[PDB]
Amino acid sequence: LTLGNTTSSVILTNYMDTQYYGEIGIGTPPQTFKVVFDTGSSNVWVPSSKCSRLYTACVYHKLFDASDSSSYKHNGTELTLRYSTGTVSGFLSQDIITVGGITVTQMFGEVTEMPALPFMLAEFDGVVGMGFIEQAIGRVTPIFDNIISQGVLKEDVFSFYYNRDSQSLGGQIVLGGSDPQHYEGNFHYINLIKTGVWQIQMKGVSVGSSTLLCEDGCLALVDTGASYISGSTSSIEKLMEALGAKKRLFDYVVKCNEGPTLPDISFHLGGKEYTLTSADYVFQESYSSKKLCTLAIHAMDIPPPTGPTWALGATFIRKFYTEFDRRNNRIGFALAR
Ligand SMILES: Cc1ccc(S(=O)(=O)N[C@H]2CNC[C@@H](C(=O)NCC(c3ccccc3)c3ccccc3)C2)cc1
Ligand SMILES: *[C@@H]1O[C@H](CO)[C@@H](O)[C@H](O)[C@H]1NC(C)=O
Repeated sequence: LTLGNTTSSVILTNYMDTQYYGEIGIGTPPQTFKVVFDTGSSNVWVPSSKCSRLYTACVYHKLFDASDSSSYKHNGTELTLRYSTGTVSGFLSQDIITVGGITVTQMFGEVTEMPALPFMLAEFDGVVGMGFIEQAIGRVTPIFDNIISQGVLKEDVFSFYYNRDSQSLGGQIVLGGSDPQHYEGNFHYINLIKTGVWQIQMKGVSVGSSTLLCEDGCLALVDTGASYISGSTSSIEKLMEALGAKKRLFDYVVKCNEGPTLPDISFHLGGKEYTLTSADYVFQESYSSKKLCTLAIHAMDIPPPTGPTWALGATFIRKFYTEFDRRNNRIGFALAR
């Protein structure tokens, strides 16, 4: 490993507190795409010009055209990428990628099959996987590994800041460090259970004062790509019963008026209790006894080897500025500013 003295930041756009995306440029001249920087995955992908316009999602997103890039290198290896909400398929291509002033030769997937659900709901075009090569489909080197190889970065770390929805900054990713302007106090690190996944041990989940869940220990995937905090269908049923929340098809709700009275939810990670108040987990659109308010906590049965696991997504990261440490295989949390 080579360490330089550079840090690079990417400004993120906050869409509705659920999608946080920045810009990247692919090719010569650059074709720009809005992308989600996802710690839960390791592949880079954008929609392809080769995507049939019978996929409505491709009609609604920016497409990569290799015929317009002078730096494009053909590959063609097929690939399928599975996510929680849906799936995408295409083929591999290589070209130059610009990410916050860093220029890297990157192998990425050109998506030719992108389902309307969920991709018609996405404000972003593609994805930039911030995970490890162990999770990469087709064993493609992830973009951070390629940026590490350049020996420009001050430290072998990257940081996430996700702001609350407002003409302010939507969020920020720092490559090579952290930004002290966005956190308070000190970072408290949790070592990874194993290299290859941004997953840590969780010692318990408490609703109110009582350690209601994850009593004998459980897993926590720190996922920048997930909008919500998620647990198993079982865990979430217990949690929701404790909150007085009723299950809908895609979410759990409470009557808007009962939102500010909901108890604090605590997550025991390392040597600290990471607490969320109802203001941190309820989408408080109104205060009406005649309306229903959604929660930023969802059931999600993540399959093995990764799952069963809880996922600490945007709901968590908004409260806690997150540092992902590749040199020491750990994750640091600090109160976000
Ligand atoms: C069935 C399944 C496969 C994989 C996972 S995982 O937890 O291992 N993978 C997560 C990686 N991070 C993104 C998660 C996700 O699907 N988030 C929804 C989101 C999105 C973000 C990045 C990449 C794909 C999907 C999203 C999609 C469309 C609109 C709004 C948000 C899945 C769980 C369950
Ligand atoms: C695609 O890229 C991988 C990268 O190592 C390489 O092994 C493979 O042979 C490439 N395929 C083609 C057809 O260029």
